[PDB]
Order: sequence, then structure tokens, then C-alpha cells
Amino acid sequence: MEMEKEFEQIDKSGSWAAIYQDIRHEASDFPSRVAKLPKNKNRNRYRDVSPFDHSRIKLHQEDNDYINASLIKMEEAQRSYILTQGPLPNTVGHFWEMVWEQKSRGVVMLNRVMEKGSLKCAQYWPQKEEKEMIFEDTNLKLTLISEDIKSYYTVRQLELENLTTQETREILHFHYTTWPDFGVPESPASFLNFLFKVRESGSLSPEHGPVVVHCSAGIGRSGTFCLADTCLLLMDKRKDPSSVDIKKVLLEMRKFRMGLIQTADQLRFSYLAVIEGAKFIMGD
Repeated sequence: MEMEKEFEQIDKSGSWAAIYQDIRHEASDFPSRVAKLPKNKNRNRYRDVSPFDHSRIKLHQEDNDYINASLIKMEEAQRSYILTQGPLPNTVGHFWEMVWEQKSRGVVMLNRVMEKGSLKCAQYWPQKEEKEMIFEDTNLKLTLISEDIKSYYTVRQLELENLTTQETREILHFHYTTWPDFGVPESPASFLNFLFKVRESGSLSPEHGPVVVHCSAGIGRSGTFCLADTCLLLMDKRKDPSSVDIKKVLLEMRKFRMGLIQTADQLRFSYLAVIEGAKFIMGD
């Protein structure tokens, strides 16, 4: 069923909450035993959001290999993503260790450091060229190289140096700064524009490690980003683009991390974004 007609049908009947609860009921349940070990309590932002054991990213250290992060591997679309929580005061060094070890080119951030008057993640990158950051627990240095501030997003060039080997790499930081404190955006136009800027940079392409994408919990806005990207790519690749079923793609992604898409409003917004984005994919 053409999703655009499926959309109007759900909208006229006002059944978004019913559709969304069906997804919650059919979603995979896999163990997350490592996340729940007592030694990892201060490595998790939210008690009810954990990576599955089978898909979690492991840090390359013998001490404690745990970070709240998951590998989402989409086989037909030939795309992979790492979805993670916003870093905590005690995990900023782990976060940049993962970026280094997984050979990522880009980091995608979909929240502000403060929202609703509360801290949603640590200030984990430097704000001035001449004030670099050193992460002593993981032996990394991070420097701000340049910043481009636009109306709806900011893009930063960063240098990450492995102090053990003195290798350096350029990392691109894509920061969507205008998602509202409550609800979802009224139009998907600026979110889609942002997605295309990330694509254009090479950060989603197979010559690099998987992009790292996060919000506060790494499941809601973060799930909207990867769901929209994968659905648009499948519509490009298949003979019949109307065969792409966004609910089935979301359930496939939920095999790799729990809770992706947090509200019925986020589900509707994902539909809207794919419908409007396709009016470029096809050829317009």
C-alpha cells in the first residue's frame, strides 16, 4: 500500500495511537544483561533504555568494555548506524574512544545540551579553537578546527588525536539545533535538508565506519533519523518504491535497539518525512 494513502487513512480515522501500540506489542525482546551489571550503573542515563547484548558496541579495553550504544545493520539497504545516548560526565572519554575504534567519520547530534531547563547531555566537544579537550582516561585529544552556524543546524570540523600513537583524524559534527522542546516539528523540510547535508559529507557511506547518532536517550529523534534515511534509500533501490513498508522497516531496526520511535507523534512525523523526501528521490 502506497504509504501516502495509508497516511491519509490513519489521519482521517485518527488511529495513530493504535498503530503505534501495535508496533510496541510486536517488537523484539532480547537480553541486555551487561547493561544491568552493578558496575555499569553510572554508564546509563535512563534505567529503562539499554543496548541488547547481541548488538552492543564493545570498547577495546580489558577493564570494562561497556557503553550504552548499539549497531543497527540494515542488510537490504546496505547502511549501518551506531545509535547511542547523549554522553554523561563519566562517559565522554568512552564516547570518543568508540568514535576512534569504530572508524566513524561523522557524529549526528539531535538535541541541545539543555532542554526544558535540565541537562540532556554533557558538553562533550570544545567551543573555542584555542581551548582543546583532553580525555585522560582514554588518552585522546579533541580540537575545534572550524564552525559553520546556520539557521537550523551547525556543522563543526574537529580533530581527534590518539595520544598513544599520535595519529590524527578529521571528524565532522552535524548538530540539528531546532527540534522543539515539546512535540515534533510542524514541517519535515528542515530535518530533510539536514539529512541531505549529512549524506553529502560522506559520513553515511561504506568507505567509513558507521555514523554515530544520538539525542538524549538515543531512541526517539535518533530513531526518526535512521528510519527516514533507510526508507528513502530503499525507495531508490527497488523496482516498486510503493512496496516500502515503514512499519516493517521500523520493526527490523528494533531487532537491534529497543524503543526506536518514542511516541505516536514521532511515528506520524517519520511518515511525513519519507513522503515529502520521496518527491526528490524519485526524480523531482
